Amino acid sequence: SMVKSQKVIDVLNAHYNLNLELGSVYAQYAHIADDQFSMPFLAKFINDLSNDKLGVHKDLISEYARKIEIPLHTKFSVDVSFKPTDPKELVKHILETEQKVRKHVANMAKVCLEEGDFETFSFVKWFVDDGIKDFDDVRTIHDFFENGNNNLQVEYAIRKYLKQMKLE
Amino acid sequence: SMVKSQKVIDVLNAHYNLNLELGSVYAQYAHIADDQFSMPFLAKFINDLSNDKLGVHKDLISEYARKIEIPLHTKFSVDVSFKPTDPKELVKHILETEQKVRKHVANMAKVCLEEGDFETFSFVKWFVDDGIKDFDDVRTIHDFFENGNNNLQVEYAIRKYLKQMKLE
Amino acid sequence: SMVKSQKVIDVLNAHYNLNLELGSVYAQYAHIADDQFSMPFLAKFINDLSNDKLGVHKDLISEYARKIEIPLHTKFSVDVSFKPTDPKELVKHILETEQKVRKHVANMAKVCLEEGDFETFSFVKWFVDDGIKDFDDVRTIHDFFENGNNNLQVEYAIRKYLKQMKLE
Amino acid sequence: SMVKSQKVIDVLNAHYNLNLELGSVYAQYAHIADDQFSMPFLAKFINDLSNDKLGVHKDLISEYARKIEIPLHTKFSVDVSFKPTDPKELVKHILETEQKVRKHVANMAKVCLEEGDFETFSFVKWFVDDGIKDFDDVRTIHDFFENGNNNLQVEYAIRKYLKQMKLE
Amino acid sequence: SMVKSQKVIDVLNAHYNLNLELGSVYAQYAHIADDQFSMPFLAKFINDLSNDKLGVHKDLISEYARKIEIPLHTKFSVDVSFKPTDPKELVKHILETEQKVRKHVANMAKVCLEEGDFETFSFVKWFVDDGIKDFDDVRTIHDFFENGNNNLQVEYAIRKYLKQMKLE
Amino acid sequence: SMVKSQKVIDVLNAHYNLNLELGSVYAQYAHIADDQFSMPFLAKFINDLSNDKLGVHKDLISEYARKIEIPLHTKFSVDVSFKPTDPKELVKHILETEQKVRKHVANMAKVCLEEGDFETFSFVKWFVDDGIKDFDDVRTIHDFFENGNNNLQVEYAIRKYLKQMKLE
Ligand SMILES: [Cl-]
Ligand SMILES: [Cl-]
Ligand SMILES: [Cl-]
Ligand SMILES: [Cl-]
Ligand SMILES: [Cl-]
Ligand SMILES: [Cl-]
Ligand SMILES: [Cl-]
Ligand SMILES: [Cl-]
Ligand SMILES: [Cl-]
Ligand SMILES: [Cl-]
Ligand SMILES: [Cl-]
Ligand SMILES: [Cl-]
Ligand SMILES: [Cl-]
Ligand SMILES: [Cl-]
Ligand SMILES: [Cl-]
Ligand SMILES: [Cl-]
Ligand SMILES: [Cl-]
Ligand SMILES: [Cl-]
Ligand SMILES: [Fe+3]
Ligand SMILES: [Fe+3]
Ligand SMILES: [Fe+3]
Ligand SMILES: [Fe+3]
Ligand SMILES: [Fe+3]
Ligand SMILES: [Fe+3]
Ligand SMILES: [Fe+3]
Ligand SMILES: [Fe+3]
Ligand SMILES: [Fe+3]
Ligand SMILES: [Fe+3]
Ligand SMILES: [Fe+3]
Ligand SMILES: [Fe+3]
Ligand SMILES: [Fe+3]
Ligand SMILES: [Fe+3]
Ligand SMILES: [Fe+3]
Ligand SMILES: [Fe+3]
Ligand SMILES: [Fe+3]
Ligand SMILES: [Fe+3]
Ligand SMILES: [Fe+3]
Ligand SMILES: [Fe+3]
Repeated sequence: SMVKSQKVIDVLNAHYNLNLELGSVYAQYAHIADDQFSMPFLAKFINDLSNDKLGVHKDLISEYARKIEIPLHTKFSVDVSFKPTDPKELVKHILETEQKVRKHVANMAKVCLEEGDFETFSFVKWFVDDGIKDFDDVRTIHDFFENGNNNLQVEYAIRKYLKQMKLE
Repeated sequence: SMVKSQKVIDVLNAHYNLNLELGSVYAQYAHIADDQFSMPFLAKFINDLSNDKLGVHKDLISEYARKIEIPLHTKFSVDVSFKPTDPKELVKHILETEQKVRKHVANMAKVCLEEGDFETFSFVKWFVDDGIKDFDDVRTIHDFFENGNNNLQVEYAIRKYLKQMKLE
Repeated sequence: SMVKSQKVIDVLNAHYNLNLELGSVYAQYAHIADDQFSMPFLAKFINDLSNDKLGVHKDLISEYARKIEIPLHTKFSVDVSFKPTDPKELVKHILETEQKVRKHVANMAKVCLEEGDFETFSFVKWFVDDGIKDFDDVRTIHDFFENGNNNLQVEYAIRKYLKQMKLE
Repeated sequence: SMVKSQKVIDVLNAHYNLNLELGSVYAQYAHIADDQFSMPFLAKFINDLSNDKLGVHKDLISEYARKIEIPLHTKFSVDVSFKPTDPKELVKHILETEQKVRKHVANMAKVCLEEGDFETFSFVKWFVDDGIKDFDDVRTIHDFFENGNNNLQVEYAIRKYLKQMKLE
Repeated sequence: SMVKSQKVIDVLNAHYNLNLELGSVYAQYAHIADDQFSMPFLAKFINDLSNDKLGVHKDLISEYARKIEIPLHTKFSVDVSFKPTDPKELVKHILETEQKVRKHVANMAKVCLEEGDFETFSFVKWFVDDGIKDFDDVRTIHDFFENGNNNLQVEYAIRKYLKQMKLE
Repeated sequence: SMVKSQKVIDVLNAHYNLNLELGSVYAQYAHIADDQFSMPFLAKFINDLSNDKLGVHKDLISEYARKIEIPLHTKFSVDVSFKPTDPKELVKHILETEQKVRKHVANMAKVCLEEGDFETFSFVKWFVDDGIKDFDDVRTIHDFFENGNNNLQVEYAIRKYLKQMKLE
């Protein structure tokens, strides 16, 4: 009677796999930030985003899938081809990816409401709120570049932003 | 003059991608352990293995690749199709996968010595030692099944093993 | 029966003297950094490199030479003639010198393996690992210059890097 | 595929048994030091060497043998016939025995490399490094005799050396 | 006038060598427990028995031999051929060996009284009391097998017994 | 107007290079003390003297040279050929070298006064006072040999002297 609809099963499966995929993609972006641009604090910020998708984000979804007793299957592929010309272009690309994440998460909420799945509608709220927060954090990093003159100044701003994020 | 050989670049790239791939695969195995077999402590053990491949293992390799200034590229695919009939079969499959990891790591050391790359030969020692340790941990879990009569007894043994591992 | 080969004796003697020589050379480079460029935090970084070659590096080698009972003799000369035009050129010159150190250390490992001297092969691992770490630290300082616009910004980045190194 | 070669199995078995054998032999040497020469601090030093061979050394090998799943069998015999005329001759005999241990350990490393057994090659490094350290400790005790005039002076030097060893 | 009889000298020499011999034998039994039966807590219990024979037991005897100024000589051989079919058979074999130890120790006390050697009669009391205690500990482990249904249950009981022994 | 005379520039340059030279020479003497004479506490004393010349002594001079804005250049050579027959001869040779250091430092003070360079005259006072203190410490070690009968007794006296020096 609490048997979940296939539409809900599909959006949860898609979003589980998206976090594994994007977590792996973002790990390569963090590598690029340090390897190509010599910006290790930008790399730390991107690696924190990667770690959240590869860890908490996917862990929460599979945990919840088990509670509501739906099938979950892992299938995705990664082939990171993006070649940014400069670090701001890398951050803008990540920003545009987080905008897609916000869209995916909104569609999850929409489908849950359509199906009257209030359990999953409530579960998805965490991703709605985290979607806008991650997007806003990335856009702050992006706007450092447009407020500065060189990568060392941006690195300084990122290092302090990271400390501030850890102080909740 | 410290320009690394393509053979070394290739084995490091392969092993970086293998850890991302296997980390994602093992996360689905941990899900199966809890979802299908209702063995959450077995799932915790497998999830710890997953977290190490998705975290420390790949992080160490990309970090080292940047120091020696080699190209690193992310490309892999995951499609978890394994359907174990019982939890011991799942653990045995993981054991056989860790045996392949030991082989891959041995081949890395072999190729480094062939190329006279003592920097990378020394780096790889961490994976040699961790390869045998992970394999041995998995085989201990496997031998719990052959020493017990039901999954609850095994769960008890795993929970205590995990505490013991955390006490280094 | 554990009488060491002349080839091993020679590479250890050469590397002992190289650290005394380079330690003295780097002390003059640190002086130049402060005296000519008014970059005292760059000078601190270079002086730390000097202190390690003049201290730990040479101390470890002579200590080990005594254990394996080989002759050790001190003979080297220093005449620091390098006149950098700017501080990045100074750091690049140090980077190229650390690249030579990596080559010398690799040759030590190669000769130990050729002679079946596993005692010294294991001893040399410390210098292999320290070679790549020192090189990477210097290259980080170098890349500060290419990420910044003036020496004060670089000084800021070096001061923070030094704090980070002291926090292991 | 990680099935270990008989040559590696043999050197590990030999070295396990050698540590049990030498540990028992050295316990009798420690007895001689106190019983015949009335040098209880020399006896403490020798008993510490005995305890390490009978304890940590053999424990590490059997532990590792189980991980790599090789056969291990115990067979050795002890018949301590050495009759030193004075305590320096006893210490020199131990020194010559530790020189044989260094040779045995080097042969283990050599055989591991020949077989491409990097797991065991890495395991053996602990014994390479401990071989030279034990040898050097014994030779320090030996050189006390050639720096002193009577056994009480040597006993004083040994007691302080032991304190120093315990302060790592 | 306190010159000890040859009969007492012989039983002390025999018991010194027996502890070295049995300590080495029991170390192989502990290996079997873990290697063949995958019972690491049974192995810990047996290794503790081994450590006591190789350590305290033999150390006490040689210490005492020196005080009473008797000759002590080390000669024994070990060739562990026992192949238990299951872990209870291994523990029963150890139990029967500790029964022989109790007999040997009783004979030591008997011979001391015959010779009027009250010094050694009092010394031997420690081994009389430890003989029955070790025997009783082993028999408790043995009776775990006959109270349980599988090795995991026994392992649980042994782990708790070991904690209890450490709480004196 | 505070432009320093060439005579002062020369004595400071000479004394900077002398400390690098002697620091390197004394490091080889410390090696000889341990390697040839098996006197590790004598080696510690000599190594402390070496460390002071290679560290504080040269660091103070280059620091001061930068403040008064004089040229400083590094050029020296080391070829340690001294072959002492016994450890007292080694210590006497060091004593005679510290006597030369006292002469060099006195000449520095003399030249500063001649030139009316009170800044450098005051700076040099630290080396005047340290010159006599180092000389006196070395002569105390030397007089241990003439108060003792063997190297172990001297080693004892040096170890206690070193503790006393560390208690200021
Ligand atoms: Cl850039
Ligand atoms: Cl852009
Ligand atoms: Cl820039
Ligand atoms: Cl099941
Ligand atoms: Cl199976
Ligand atoms: Cl079950
Ligand atoms: Cl400049
Ligand atoms: Cl440049
Ligand atoms: Cl500038
Ligand atoms: Cl004597
Ligand atoms: Cl001798
Ligand atoms: Cl004497
Ligand atoms: Cl069984
Ligand atoms: Cl039985
Ligand atoms: Cl069972
Ligand atoms: Cl001498
Ligand atoms: Cl003299
Ligand atoms: Cl002497
Ligand atoms: Fe659940
Ligand atoms: Fe997030
Ligand atoms: Fe977040
Ligand atoms: Fe890097
Ligand atoms: Fe290591
Ligand atoms: Fe791992
Ligand atoms: Fe691990
Ligand atoms: Fe030494
Ligand atoms: Fe270093
Ligand atoms: Fe370093
Ligand atoms: Fe094991
Ligand atoms: Fe040892
Ligand atoms: Fe040791
Ligand atoms: Fe005694
Ligand atoms: Fe009593
Ligand atoms: Fe006992
Ligand atoms: Fe006991
Ligand atoms: Fe200055
Ligand atoms: Fe001084
Ligand atoms: Fe001083």
